[PDB]
Amino acid sequence: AGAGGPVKLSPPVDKPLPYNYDFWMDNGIYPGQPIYDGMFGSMVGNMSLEYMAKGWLVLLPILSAPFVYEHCIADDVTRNPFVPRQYPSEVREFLALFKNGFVLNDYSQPDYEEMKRRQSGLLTPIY
Amino acid sequence: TVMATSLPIVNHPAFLFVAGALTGFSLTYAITSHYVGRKEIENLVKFDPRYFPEYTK
Amino acid sequence: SGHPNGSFWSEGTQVGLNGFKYGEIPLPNGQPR
Amino acid sequence: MFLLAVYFLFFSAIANGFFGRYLGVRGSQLLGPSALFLALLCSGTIFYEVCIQGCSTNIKLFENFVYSNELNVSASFLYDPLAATMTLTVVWISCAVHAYQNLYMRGDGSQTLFTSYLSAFTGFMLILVAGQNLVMLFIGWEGIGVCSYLLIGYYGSRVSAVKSANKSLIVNKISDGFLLGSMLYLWFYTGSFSYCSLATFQIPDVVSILVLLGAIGKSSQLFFHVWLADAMEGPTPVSALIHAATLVTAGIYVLCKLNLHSQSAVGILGAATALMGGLFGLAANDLKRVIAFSTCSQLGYMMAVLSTCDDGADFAMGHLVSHAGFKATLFLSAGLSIAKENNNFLNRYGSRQGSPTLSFATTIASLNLLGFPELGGFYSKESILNNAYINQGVSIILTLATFLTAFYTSKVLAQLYLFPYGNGRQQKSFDIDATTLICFGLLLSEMLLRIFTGSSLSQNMTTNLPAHIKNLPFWVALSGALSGLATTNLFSSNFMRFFGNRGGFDVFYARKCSNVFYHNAYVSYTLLDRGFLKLY
Amino acid sequence: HGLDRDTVTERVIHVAKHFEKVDPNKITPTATFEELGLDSLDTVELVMALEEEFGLEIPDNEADKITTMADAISYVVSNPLAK
Amino acid sequence: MSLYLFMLFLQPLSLSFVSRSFSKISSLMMSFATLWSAVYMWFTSNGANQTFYQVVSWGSDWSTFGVCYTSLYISLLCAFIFPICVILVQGYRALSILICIQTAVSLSIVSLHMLAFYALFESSLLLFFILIGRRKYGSLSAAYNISIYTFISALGFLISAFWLNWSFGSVCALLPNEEANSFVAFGIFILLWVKAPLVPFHLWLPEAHVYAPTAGSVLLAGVLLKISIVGLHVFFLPICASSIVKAFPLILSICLGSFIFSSFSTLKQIDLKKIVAYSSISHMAIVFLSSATNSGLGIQGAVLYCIAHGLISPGLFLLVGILYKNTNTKLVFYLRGLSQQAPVWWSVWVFFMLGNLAFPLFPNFIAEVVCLSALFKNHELYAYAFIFFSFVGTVYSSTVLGRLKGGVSSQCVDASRLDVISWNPLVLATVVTGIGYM
Amino acid sequence: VPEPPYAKYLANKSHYCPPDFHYSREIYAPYGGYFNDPKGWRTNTAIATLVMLAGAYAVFCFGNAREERLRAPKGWIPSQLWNDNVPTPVDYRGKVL
Amino acid sequence: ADRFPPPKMVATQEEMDNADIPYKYRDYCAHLIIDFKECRYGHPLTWRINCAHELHHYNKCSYIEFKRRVAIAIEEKKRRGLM
Amino acid sequence: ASEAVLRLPHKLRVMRMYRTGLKEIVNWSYGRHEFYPRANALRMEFEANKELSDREQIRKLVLHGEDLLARFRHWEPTIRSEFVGGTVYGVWPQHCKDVKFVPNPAYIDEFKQGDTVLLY
Ligand SMILES: CCCCCCCCCCCCCCCCCC(=O)O[C@@H](COC(=O)CCCCCCCCCCCCCCC)COP(=O)(O)OCC[N+](C)(C)C
Ligand SMILES: CCCCCCCCCCCCCCCCCC(=O)O[C@@H](COC(=O)CCCCCCCCCCCCCCC)COP(=O)(O)OCC[N+](C)(C)C
Ligand SMILES: CCCCCCCCCCCCCCCCCCCC(=O)O[C@H](COC(=O)CCCCCCCCCCCCCC)COP(=O)(O)OCCN
Ligand SMILES: CCCCCCCCCCCCCCCCCCCC(=O)O[C@H](COC(=O)CCCCCCCCCCCCCC)COP(=O)(O)OCCN
Ligand SMILES: CCCCCCCCCCCCCCCCCCCC(=O)O[C@H](COC(=O)CCCCCCCCCCCCCC)COP(=O)(O)OCCN
Ligand SMILES: CCCCCCCCCCCC(=O)SCCNC(=O)CCNC(=O)[C@H](O)C(C)(C)COP(=O)(O)O
Repeated sequence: AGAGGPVKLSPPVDKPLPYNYDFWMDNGIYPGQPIYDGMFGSMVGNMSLEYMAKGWLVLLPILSAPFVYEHCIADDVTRNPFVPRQYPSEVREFLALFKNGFVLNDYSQPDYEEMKRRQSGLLTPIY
Repeated sequence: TVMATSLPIVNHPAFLFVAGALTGFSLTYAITSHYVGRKEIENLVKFDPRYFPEYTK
Repeated sequence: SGHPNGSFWSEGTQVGLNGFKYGEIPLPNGQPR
Repeated sequence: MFLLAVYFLFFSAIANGFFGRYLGVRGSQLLGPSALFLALLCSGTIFYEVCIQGCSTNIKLFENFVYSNELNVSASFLYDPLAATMTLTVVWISCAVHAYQNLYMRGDGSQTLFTSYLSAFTGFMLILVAGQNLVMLFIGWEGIGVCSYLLIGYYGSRVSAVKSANKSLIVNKISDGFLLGSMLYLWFYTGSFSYCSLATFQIPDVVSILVLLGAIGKSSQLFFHVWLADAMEGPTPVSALIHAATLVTAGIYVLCKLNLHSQSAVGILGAATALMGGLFGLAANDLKRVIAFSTCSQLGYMMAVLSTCDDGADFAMGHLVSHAGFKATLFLSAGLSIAKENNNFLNRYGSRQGSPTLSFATTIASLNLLGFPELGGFYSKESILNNAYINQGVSIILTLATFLTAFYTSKVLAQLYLFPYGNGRQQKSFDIDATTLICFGLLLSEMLLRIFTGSSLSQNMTTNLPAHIKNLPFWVALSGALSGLATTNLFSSNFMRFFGNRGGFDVFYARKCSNVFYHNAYVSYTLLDRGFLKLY
Repeated sequence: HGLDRDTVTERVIHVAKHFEKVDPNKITPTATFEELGLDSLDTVELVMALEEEFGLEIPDNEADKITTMADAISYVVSNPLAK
Repeated sequence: MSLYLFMLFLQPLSLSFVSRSFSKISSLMMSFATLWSAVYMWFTSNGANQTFYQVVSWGSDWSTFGVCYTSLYISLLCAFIFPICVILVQGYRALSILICIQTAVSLSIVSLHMLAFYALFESSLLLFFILIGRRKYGSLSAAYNISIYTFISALGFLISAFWLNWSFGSVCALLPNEEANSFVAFGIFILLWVKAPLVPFHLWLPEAHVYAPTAGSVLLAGVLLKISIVGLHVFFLPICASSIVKAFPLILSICLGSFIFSSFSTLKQIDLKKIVAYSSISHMAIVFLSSATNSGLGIQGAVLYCIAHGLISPGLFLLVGILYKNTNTKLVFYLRGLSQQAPVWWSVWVFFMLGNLAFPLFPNFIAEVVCLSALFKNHELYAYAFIFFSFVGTVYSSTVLGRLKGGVSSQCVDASRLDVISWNPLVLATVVTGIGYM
Repeated sequence: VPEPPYAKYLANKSHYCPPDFHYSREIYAPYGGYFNDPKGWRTNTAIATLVMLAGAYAVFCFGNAREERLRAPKGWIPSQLWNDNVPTPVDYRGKVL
Repeated sequence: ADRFPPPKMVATQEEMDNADIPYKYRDYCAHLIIDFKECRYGHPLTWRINCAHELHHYNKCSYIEFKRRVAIAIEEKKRRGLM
Repeated sequence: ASEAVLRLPHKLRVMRMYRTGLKEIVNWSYGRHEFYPRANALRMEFEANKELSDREQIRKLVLHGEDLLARFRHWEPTIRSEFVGGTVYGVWPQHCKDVKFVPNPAYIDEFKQGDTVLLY
């Protein structure tokens, strides 16, 4: 039965309240909770922050291993066995404008250097 | 016994071995695939006489 | 459970005021407030 | 004609939420679904006109919504091919959920207010999708945020539910702050808020980072995914809408509408989110939480595909619209299962006589999730996986994510149907009316139509890949499914515990960020203004 | 729903039978677990099995106070969530 | 203009001749008639007259009164919100005090003479000292705080006005004068620094709001905080622009610090009126900084956001006063289950709290967009700083709403017919401005 | 406790209301009571539907007046039946229809 | 690049605009994608069965273009001495 | 082990360990079928050391079992919905009687409602 279920009422305060009792959220039902669960009190699974940090320390190298190879170790010539899509000159010139384009990696092109410098563009507006 | 009444084959040793072999092959192939597939995509063209006569003999 | 008469298109089971709007009690004889 | 659907949804919201005393519980149970059915006809007309027949329309309701000096914005609706597709998907899912809530929410006090929230919730999604300028999108964005706040915290006497709503509100606030920054950047250097003049071929990185940070909020990506799991406190109809279409998809829609994203960031973030979501869904024991983590993983796939190719935006949208269907079906069937068993934990579910329609809908939605061949989800997911081969790092992580997805999907199916009965010997029952059957029929019709009509124009376009590379995702999914059926152990107890805690993102916030926040508050108030600067 | 004593007695007696050591006539509506032949670790299992039978969660401190057939029936009768 | 001034002078005049049992009715009629006179002033104000819509003088430089864009908006806002204050307040003493306060404040807005502005604005110094320090429900400490803060800031402003009158020969706004002196610029600035609550001179506002009556709080939040922007646009920016541009990094430092620390101080509040009062302080900083940019966007955005605040914060204060009448408590921890117990009050409370969080369908959204655009015109980082730390407001607003929303309560505390009549105009105005009729 | 006199004016518990669930019947909420089902609900729903369709007609007029198609559709679209500002369709090749 | 010259562009600018072909699709295959697009949107739900010849032709030309891309890659790589 | 568990007597402490262990078997299982063999295994694990009389060894076993039960606490306890920590606990709590409702509020001294400024 969704409606009308019995509930336990939280006991009324009977002792001097701590100054930071606003960290406790109590609506009158018995299981009151911290303002943010895990800030204090019982920990889910009895796992501290140190345990989670050690687990992440174990995971990150394995997760980052696929990404680091292509992004850093690999180079445009050796990343893929083919060149980017070849377009007619009118289409290619427009597509090369996009900083987030995919034709900027065409090392066959004679404008490769300028295209690469376009890809690594400005961090912030100059004006 | 995982599912005795419905699907008892899962408890069979042969099913466990086939499933584990598939897991290993699929997962390790996922990593080695990149080198492999890039090699076949290069070899398709390099040994095609029309595109590259020199490499073919 | 179900619908009150077994038909969805049956007259509502609730007669009276669902609540007191602004907390005011309806007058007995229908006298305007 | 194009305006009519938003009118129908907002009329349903106003009627049920302000005059529901006169209408009644039955009155909502008619006016809601009827209005959304009419909106579904209007959305179908829009989809045929714009997508199939290539006829975009602009409706300007009124001009000078904000007119201060040069800053000028107008309330206008542009139905472009993206907008029509999202509108159709959203209205279809929302009509289904409104049919669902007639029987599910009958045991809830405020069914009229729930229907009103659901209808305004859909209306704000359509405002976001069809806006012609950035300000209308922001209006819809904040509307869906507030509607999620009022729907997750529907059970106010539960501390967990209201805290979940507060979590959603705060995280979404940070995200739209970043979006508002990007909006101001784009107005300043392009001259307008409209998407037509919004186009920039080269954009400075700050704008891209701000756009991405804003998008990762609603489309819950890593470091911003905390709210999605807690969003389970709300009623089941809310979860279906938020996870299927309205909230999660909005970030992807924004990233596709404006192609200011950077390939390097999106691919890494998406692949990381997909892997982490699958790993988290492995540990979960609530039925509803596993499906949310699966939603996270699918969002990771969609975000990753943007980096791959020029068609990545189309592929992401196709997976978006395909995903809405079977995910909504999965939530609705899970909610019916909870009602029938009075339980939320996967251990105590089991084989029991039931409706053939619901079990079939669950099976087909889970098959679409897994990647079962010749299905709508299969095509939209292979379009991503096969085209991600060029990005070696992304492709590997997505393939492992496919394995994990298959494993927990098959585990959930075995635990719900194949496993022996696990609940107690008590009278528990939820009899389903014809309205719920019409709901699941609508979802199944969406799924079936997706196969015939497709998701993207380049869905069946060839990716010139070797056969063993192209058919690899199927083998990984099959291996994951077979391992899931056997219910084997994949990770050690330490890593299983780590995944059960969802990576400890929330515990870090608790112990460091929240404590620093309230120590800053302590310094600001107690030490300074009620301390140093207060007289004796 | 307040469940009547007679049904609760029948179901607690039904649960108590499944221990092999306990002889089917020794279990009475008023009998302590010791006379039945149950150990402390057995009483744990019986309290848990009562938890499945009536679909309730016994908070642990009350679980310690259950040592007899009688008081278990009393506790189940007291509970308004007992099914 | 002349009709508006005459009616402003007529309202305190009527109280002397009324029967003392008809005082409430006569005061309400006078307030509505002043509102209608303000509408007439708007009607007779032609936009063709770009500099000043209307100027009237009654025989001296001090008696020079005029309306501009800022003055007209603020005067219409005060005339709009006064009747709600009138109905909320009972007794001839209270009516007299509130009528005199409103007459002085409304005459200050349209004044064009710095010395007359000072004379009218500070005439309401004892009236708040008596009002906030009333017998049973008032606190003497808060009255002392507000009175002393106002006296020191206004005396500095007066000294600057004396120097301008000595050097130029005039202190009227209509006569173009420019000064580069920093002492006079600071003398004018300190009043704005105190009146618009800006850290660290914001301590008076909280104590005043909590211990003022609901009508008093409504007036204080609605228009007395806005008097700072009338002074800034009318008496500081025309003459003291060189100093605001010289000190802009310092101005930004103080404004953004006020925003951040007021937001953090709001988090430590357990009293509803204090929560609203601290939200006001955080809201004032954006207005002050947007005006200080001295750009077309900034001035318009600041006056718009002042109108939005003067429609949203009076509503929150009114709702809190109604709840305190029903419950005799303002502590959030005592108040629970208000959603179930007061659905009609809860709906309006949530609506106004959404307005205070600047959600799109509210005027605060449009106003904030314009102000942030002005800040972005100055620099990107300026807007980014304000946009991020807006999340702190969400935390405390959400915590308050969650604490009030649910729980166990044995009291039906919902508003009566009088209360709903009290907020209906504010809700209608909020909606109308939110859809773009700013 | 003897029910107060005004309890007669208050309405009963609806059929959908669970028998165990107790709510205060005096509280007024615009969205309705705890389980509603008022008498005369059918007529209210009919009136609501009439208002919905009338507003739909007004919105349809407004949208048709403000619906601007600046590019010709590729094929025939349903809007041609009701709006006359649709440009004549041109197909992918370029031929006018 | 020079060794493997671009093919002739059958589709012209006015035809691509008339078919509303995005610039990304204008890759020496545009005529075939015009055919596939017109047939796909001609058959909204049977295009998978009906529209198979056009898709086949597009995929064939795309395969040839992909082979050209790989040939260009090999030529450039051998020119740089990497192989 | 918590303070409340420590303050318990030996008999009740071992009983608590058995109860918590059984509940954690339920939580870590995938179905009821896994439960029975694991429950029998826990049964045998406790029965193996029941006849020990050396206090120091018994203290070692109790402490080690308490550490093991602390580490294997499940992130997600399987709790019935209607009980504390359950989904349906407090969804629509039954509202109690004796509610303080003020009838016709606006018509109690309608003209003179408001705040007054009292002075000396
Ligand atoms: C965009 C153009 C069209 C605009 C239409 C907007 C859609 C409807 C707008 C109606 C007015 C919006 C503001 C309504 C008042 C805000 C309060 C509210 O919405 O709900 C109230 C009460 O609701 C009402 O009485 C009135 C609601 C009527 C319809 C509301 C639709 C949803 C609001 C839309 C969100 C506003 C958008 C603002 C940001 C863009 C409180 O609800 P809860 O806190 O959840 O508690 C209820 C009790 N229970 C615990 C059981 C859940
Ligand atoms: C207790 C409350 C119970 C009663 C509830 C009342 C329900 C209210 C219904 C919601 C109304 C939604 C209408 C929103 C449109 C705003 C209406 C409007 O602004 O009128 C416009 C005319 O425009 C319209 O009529 C719009 C047509 C409305 C119907 C269109 C379809 C309805 C779907 C709703 C989608 C609206 C999203 C707009 C988001 C901003 C005025 O035209 P102008 O002369 O140009 O005015 C100048 C512009 N400005 C206001 C900014 C100064
Ligand atoms: C896939 C993309 C990446 C996903 C997220 C990866 C996050 C990786 C960050 C963790 C890995 C490096 C951790 C730093 C090394 C610390 C190792 C020992 C931990 C330790 O001794 O102290 C801890 C400090 O917390 C800490 O260690 C907090 C440092 C965390 C840096 C902030 C990065 C955001 C982390 C968010 C998720 C990570 C959750 C787990 C960290 C516990 O402190 P204590 O409570 O015992 O102190 C006592 C209270 N007086
Ligand atoms: C060439 C000259 C060199 C410099 C020489 C400087 C010498 C000192 C100059 C200080 C002048 C400032 C005057 C304000 C004094 C503070 C208020 C007095 C404190 C006080 O106890 O007042 C009580 C309440 O006041 C309150 O509650 C008010 C709280 C504090 C008011 C805040 C001060 C105003 C803002 C300060 C700066 C503003 C901008 C400055 C440009 C009432 O006391 P009582 O009536 O019961 O009498 C009983 C006697 N114990
Ligand atoms: C420490 C941070 C500063 C706090 C202020 C924060 C922001 C306030 C800015 C308000 C904007 C307009 C105000 C004009 C200038 C006020 C203060 C500006 C900063 C300042 O003190 O500059 C000084 C010059 O101003 C002066 O010489 C006069 C300073 C103000 C006098 C203080 C009291 C005056 C009261 C007069 C009452 C009215 C009198 C009217 C006749 C010295 O800077 P510098 O140029 O010498 O550079 C030497 C550095 N190496
Ligand atoms: C999910 C993973 C689950 C984790 C499981 C880990 C649990 C660890 C289990 C192993 C720890 C132990 O053996 S803890 C065993 C501690 N050993 C003793 O206490 C010896 C003295 N025994 C007695 O006094 C009684 O026989 C008594 C047994 C109290 C009963 O009383 P009854 O005679 O009246 O039945």
